[PDB]
Amino acid sequence: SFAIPPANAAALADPLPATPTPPPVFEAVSSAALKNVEEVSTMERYEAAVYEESFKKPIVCLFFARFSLQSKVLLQPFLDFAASASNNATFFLIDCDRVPRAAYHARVENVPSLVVMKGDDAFRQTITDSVGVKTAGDLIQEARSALDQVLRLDQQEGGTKLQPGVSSYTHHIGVDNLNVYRKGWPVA
Amino acid sequence: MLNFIPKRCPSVSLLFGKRPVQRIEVGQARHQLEIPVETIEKIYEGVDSRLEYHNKDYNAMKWKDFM
Amino acid sequence: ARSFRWMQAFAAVKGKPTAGSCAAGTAVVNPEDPTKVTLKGRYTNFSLQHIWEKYDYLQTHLLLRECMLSQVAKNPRLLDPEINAGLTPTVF
Amino acid sequence: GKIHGAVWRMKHLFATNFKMVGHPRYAYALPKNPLLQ
Amino acid sequence: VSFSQFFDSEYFWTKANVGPFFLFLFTSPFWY
Amino acid sequence: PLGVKGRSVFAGMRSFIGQRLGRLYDSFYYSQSSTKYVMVFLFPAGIFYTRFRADTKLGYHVFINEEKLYPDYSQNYFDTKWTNGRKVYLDDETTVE
Amino acid sequence: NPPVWKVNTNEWLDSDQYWQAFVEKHHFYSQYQPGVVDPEAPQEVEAFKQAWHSRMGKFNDRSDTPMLYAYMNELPSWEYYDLHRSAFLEHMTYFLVRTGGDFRFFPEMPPWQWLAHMENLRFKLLSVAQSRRSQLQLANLHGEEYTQKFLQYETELFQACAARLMGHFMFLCDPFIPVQSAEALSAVTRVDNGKGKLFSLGDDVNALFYLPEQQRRDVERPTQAVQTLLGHLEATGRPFNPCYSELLHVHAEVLEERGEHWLTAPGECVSQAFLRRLRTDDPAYEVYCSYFKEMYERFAGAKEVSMEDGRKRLATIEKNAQEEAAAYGLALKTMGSAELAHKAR
Amino acid sequence: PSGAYRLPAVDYKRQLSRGTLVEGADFYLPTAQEQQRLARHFEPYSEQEQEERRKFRFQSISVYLA
Amino acid sequence: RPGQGSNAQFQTSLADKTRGLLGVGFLRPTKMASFAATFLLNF
Ligand SMILES: CCCCCCCCCCCCCCCCCC(=O)OC[C@H](COP(=O)([O-])OCC(O)COP(=O)([O-])OC[C@@H](COC(=O)CCCCCCCCCCCCCCCCC)OC(=O)CCCCCCCCCCCCCCCCC)OC(=O)CCCCCCCCCCCCCCCCC
Ligand SMILES: CCCCCCCCCCCCCCCCCC(=O)OC[C@H](COP(=O)([O-])OCC(O)COP(=O)([O-])OC[C@@H](COC(=O)CCCCCCCCCCCCCCCCC)OC(=O)CCCCCCCCCCCCCCCCC)OC(=O)CCCCCCCCCCCCCCCCC
Ligand SMILES: CCCCCCCCCCCCCCCCCC(=O)OC[C@H](COP(=O)([O-])OCC(O)COP(=O)([O-])OC[C@@H](COC(=O)CCCCCCCCCCCCCCCCC)OC(=O)CCCCCCCCCCCCCCCCC)OC(=O)CCCCCCCCCCCCCCCCC
Ligand SMILES: CCCCCCCCCCCCCCCCCC(=O)OC[C@H](COP(=O)([O-])OCC[N+](C)(C)C)OC(=O)CCCCCCCCCCCCCCCCC
Ligand SMILES: CCCCCCCCCCCCCCCCCC(=O)OC[C@H](COP(=O)([O-])OCC[N+](C)(C)C)OC(=O)CCCCCCCCCCCCCCCCC
Ligand SMILES: CCCCCCCCCCCCO[C@@H]1O[C@H](CO)[C@@H](O[C@H]2O[C@H](CO)[C@@H](O)[C@H](O)[C@H]2O)[C@H](O)[C@H]1O
Ligand SMILES: CCCCCCCCCCCCO[C@@H]1O[C@H](CO)[C@@H](O[C@H]2O[C@H](CO)[C@@H](O)[C@H](O)[C@H]2O)[C@H](O)[C@H]1O
Repeated sequence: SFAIPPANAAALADPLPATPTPPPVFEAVSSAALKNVEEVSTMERYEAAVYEESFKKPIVCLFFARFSLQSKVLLQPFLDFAASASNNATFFLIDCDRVPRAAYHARVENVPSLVVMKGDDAFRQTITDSVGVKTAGDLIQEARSALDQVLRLDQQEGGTKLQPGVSSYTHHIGVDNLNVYRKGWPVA
Repeated sequence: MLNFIPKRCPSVSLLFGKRPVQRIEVGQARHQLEIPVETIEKIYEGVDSRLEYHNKDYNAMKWKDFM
Repeated sequence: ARSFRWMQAFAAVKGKPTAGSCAAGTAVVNPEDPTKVTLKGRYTNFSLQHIWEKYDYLQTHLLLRECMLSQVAKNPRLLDPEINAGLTPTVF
Repeated sequence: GKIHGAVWRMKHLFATNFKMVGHPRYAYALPKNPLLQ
Repeated sequence: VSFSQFFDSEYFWTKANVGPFFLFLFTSPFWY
Repeated sequence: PLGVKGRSVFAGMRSFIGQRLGRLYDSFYYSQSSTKYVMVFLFPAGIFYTRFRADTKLGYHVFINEEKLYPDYSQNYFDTKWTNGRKVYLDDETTVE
Repeated sequence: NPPVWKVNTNEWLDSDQYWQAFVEKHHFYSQYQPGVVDPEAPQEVEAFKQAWHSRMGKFNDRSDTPMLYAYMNELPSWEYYDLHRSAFLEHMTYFLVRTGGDFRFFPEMPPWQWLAHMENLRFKLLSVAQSRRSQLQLANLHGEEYTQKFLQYETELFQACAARLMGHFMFLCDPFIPVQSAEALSAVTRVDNGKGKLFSLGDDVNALFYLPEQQRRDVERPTQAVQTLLGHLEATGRPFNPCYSELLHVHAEVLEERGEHWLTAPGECVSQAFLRRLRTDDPAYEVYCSYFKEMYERFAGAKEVSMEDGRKRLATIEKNAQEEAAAYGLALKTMGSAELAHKAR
Repeated sequence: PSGAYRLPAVDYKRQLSRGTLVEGADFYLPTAQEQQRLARHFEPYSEQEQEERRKFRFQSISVYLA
Repeated sequence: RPGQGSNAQFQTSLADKTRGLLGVGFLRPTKMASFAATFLLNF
């Protein structure tokens, strides 16, 4: 016998509330849209991307969360990589607490996470640091390599050789059972 | 109600349109109600004659009109 | 007393429930369009709530520790009140 | 036989209600009553 | 009809008649 | 939309076999060391050997008339003593000697 | 109409096109649906759900009548942490410290690097504790409850300290540095070598803040922080116990494992980092937000005060501060827990 | 392993904690024509479909026999 | 680097890495035999 209580007002509350901002003295420290990416706020937009744009040309999605400092460190170089390679791919910026169904879809278990996607399963490569040894430059190098690889493979063999796999018949229902509604199956 | 419209032929419903009115008893108290035969005849434009049930004495309406 | 204003404020919110004792999300189907379904809540890759409900405080506790360390790297004399009060384990 | 029993009960319990034009789980799809306001 | 354009996926799954092919495939042990 | 132009059903078969083999490797990796090696190599191998030997070779039940003619099996291990009725598998070229 | 019980069933269903679809849905597309008039009804739905949960539980759960729990030598994550509560705690504190993160991102299986580091730290702690016990405990002649008590008392203590400091806006003030004595003033001025400024707030704030120069507004490494703290404590003659000191050292080590940016981003302050890493489900979220709002709007308008104007002020600040610290012991009996009270007594 | 050929599902406990689990529909309805029948209320079946269905009001004992 | 402090502690002997290659405390042929015995006895 296993159960979890359904939810609480705290859990269902806004995960991303506003916090106070300091005056321009705390900012003075020793260490002191974006026209190339798309911030995603809605699973509708995420699905549109994954099921149309990721079939046209590849996408690169950064899944972050506010509490993480590695995300803050990785944001700017990710924007530079986007400004470099937006001609060949699309670039998306996702918050896990705002759009969790996108995080469940991409099978991300730690943050920050890069996800290169093409055909929604023809090429899915997840780049992250589960240990805590890599750095932002290492992650971006791995992302560049993966993007080059997927581009080469899409050019390979007359555009084919990149066909979707298990999502052809699973529809990510074992990952997220709520896709039965999308598919129109009953739940009675 | 059911989608069972009685055939207005005299072999089934004797004396259907001999007079310009129909009558019915309604409910447990069996209240009387009189209805014009033209209001009733409007149904037999939606009636479908391929379908015949209950000793071939009742036809069926089209589902659009019935619903 | 007015210095312990904040102690009173903390003691006010003591046993208020959190997301660590329950599921982090819930589904709501649009009744007019049952194909449309929304997930209200947060992310979670966690299912040991029946254990974590007892140690829920550790996250903010360790945050407070890291911040006390940051303050003490500049001034270690902020704890002397508690040391003199005898709360910490110390061998005078 | 199971199907026969199911339909035989459906007849008696649905065909004379005036409240079940269809199933209540799909009443969202019906048109709206002009008499309610 | 050519071997290649027959065994192309689109023609194989949309326009072709794969009945004889799959019947031969099922009855392979009989022929062998 | 079934099938894609320029792609072959044989290429799709190769894709599928690759998927299946990769999944099998993943499931074997994320499994118990105590059980998987046995259940995947040692029981299949023993069953294969036994079934192949029975279905292919031909064997004989051997008896001996007298105990004085029994062999000396004291030294060799796992069989210290002769027992009559032993099943013995031989090759077709075997002679009585 | 005729009486519906006189009417033939198949004729009724041929007349009706809607309930045809209802029958096909449950008895043509399935073979196991019950022969009831309404299979879509809430009683049936909830019965199906409860049956689903009971079936899955009976199959998967660890029980006295186990179906699937069998031939278990290497356990999975959930069962491992359910049976070994000691390891769930250790594996979880390491995760939050090695990666400043939320419990919601707790990994299914940890890395072998993390496990090995845990074993090394266990070596360190058990060595120190065993040698201490060998020395002192013998010349004289349930761990779960103890750990729970220790952690509860510790979080209560740190909460009380944070409240005490927020009382005078000294809790998380950086790049400012609070000062309640001329000795501390000199000590923290030695950081910037006399450079920088000093700021004051009038007679409700019982301390004076110091701003170093922007090049020296950095945060220090946690090992350096611990060394500074301990050195000050031994200079004053109040050393911690060795077990606690080792605990601090291991905490500093796992914090060093984070790397260059261990607490703050480049253009970030410690208050912003705290509010960033703060759990949003936390009850004290609004309390901390209130405090930081007030602190920001006060420090925006804080006045500048030069050096010698403060020392004469720092004397009376020391006086009323020691008076408040004396009052603190009684104030803990007001609302602090019985543990804090008995430890103050 | 890389992770490309990972298990294409998530455990039911984790789904239950995520608020994602669905229990129902041992059966399914493949086509939207078949899904929206009980919601249309006016054409659950097209006319062609209706006349095709009218051929199977009874089982065929003749075909069974043959 | 972040993890260099931990990854410096991981330096092994030749005999250590031979023992790991062979999997002394991680294969457990006695456990394999116990599993086989229990599995056959469960028939
Ligand atoms: C894994 C999950 C589970 C998935 C299951 C999915 C469901 C589908 C499975 C198929 C369903 C049928 C299975 C029934 C149970 C099987 C037992 C059985 O019925 O047969 C017993 C019977 C033997 O039993 P017996 O007791 O000795 O009786 C002897 C009598 O003479 C008996 O002989 P007989 O005189 O009575 O004559 C009849 C006999 C005669 O049998 C024969 O003659 C066999 C030789 C026929 C050759 C015909 C020429 C074909 C040319 C090659 C075609 C390409 C094949 C490529 C490989 C297979 C592709 C599927 O055959 C039969 O009885 C009918 C069996 C064949 C029916 C057709 C089924 C074909 C398989 C279709 C599978 C499709 C989906 C699979 C799912 C894939 C996973 C996604 O079958 C056989 O004769 C042997 C089977 C063939 C083995 C040859 C292959 C060995 C592999 C090594 C060869 C080297 C090359 C390959 C190396 C690998 C490459 C890297
Ligand atoms: C020499 C040493 C010997 C030792 C072995 C050495 C290694 C050799 C190779 C492996 C041999 C062991 C094979 C064991 C496989 C079965 C049980 C198992 O262990 O799986 C655990 C393993 C892990 O399970 P899991 O982690 O708990 O769950 C993850 C899912 O499986 C993950 O699945 P998913 O989500 O990625 O995808 C869903 C999956 C579902 O897999 C499952 O999870 C359940 C599979 C159900 C198995 C039982 C089905 C039996 C049904 C009875 C058949 C009645 C047929 C009626 C026919 C009448 C028609 C006339 O779909 C499939 O791929 C299954 C396809 C096969 C089912 C065919 C059923 C008939 C439908 C026909 C469809 C048309 C053909 C395929 C079309 C595709 C394009 C070509 O399973 C898998 O990794 C995938 C399923 C395995 C499929 C078969 C793979 C090929 C095996 C080839 C056998 C040939 C052996 C002969 C060698 C030659 C000797 C001479
Ligand atoms: C030799 C083998 C036999 C032994 C093995 C037995 C295995 C089967 C076991 C079956 C057990 C069921 C038990 C009986 C059920 C009775 C209820 C019933 O059948 O409902 C009426 C039902 C009437 O159906 P209906 O609702 O009026 O619908 C008909 C439509 O109106 C007509 O229009 P339509 O549009 O629907 O279609 C027209 C036409 C044809 O469809 C078309 O539209 C045109 C296309 C037709 C061409 C296709 C050809 C068929 C296949 C090839 C045949 C040629 C030879 C192959 C050549 C090889 C290549 C060269 O329809 C048909 O031909 C119907 C096909 C018959 C299918 C039988 C249903 C059994 C389902 C399960 C079979 C299991 C097999 C496993 C599946 C996988 C196998 C790999 O009866 C039948 O049609 C089935 C006759 C079954 C007779 C089997 C005899 C068993 C006797 C059991 C009685 C109790 C035994 C006690 C003994 C003691 C004696 C006193
Ligand atoms: C011979 C006796 C068989 C009787 C028992 C089996 C049932 C009888 C029915 C035939 C069985 C086969 C049905 C196949 C259904 C799959 C169709 C399909 O499209 O799958 C996706 C594959 C993969 O497609 P794809 O991914 O490359 O590209 C398309 C992508 N989508 C789907 C998204 C559009 O399609 C194919 O390319 C053709 C596969 C079917 C042909 C292979 C038949 C398999 C049966 C043999 C099993 C062993 C395989 C190894 C054979 C080696 C030969 C030397
Ligand atoms: C008419 C016929 C009708 C019947 C249909 C006939 C066909 C289908 C019949 C199948 C039924 C039986 C299927 C049972 C399969 C049991 C096999 C099994 O699971 O193994 C036990 C292991 C044991 O795993 P486990 O012990 O961790 O967990 C098992 C279950 N519990 C938890 C309860 C103990 O299962 C696996 O994880 C591995 C299975 C996948 C691999 C299958 C073998 C092939 C391996 C090839 C790759 C080898 C890589 C080598 C690399 C070496 C370097 C690392
Ligand atoms: C409704 C859709 C139907 C689609 C599927 C159609 C299936 C077509 C295959 C069935 C046709 C016969 O199938 C075939 O029959 C013969 C005899 O029965 C079998 O042949 C086997 O038995 C016969 C008789 O002893 C032997 O001569 C032969 O050597 C042996 O291989 C084949 O093993 C089988 O493959
Ligand atoms: C991937 C391809 C796999 C396809 C499967 C091919 C079969 C694999 C097993 C081959 C094993 C061959 O091993 C060989 O088998 C035969 C038959 O048992 C034995 O041979 C024995 O029986 C045969 C038949 O009478 C005779 O040669 C002789 O009586 C005797 O030597 C050999 O002593 C053995 O060396």
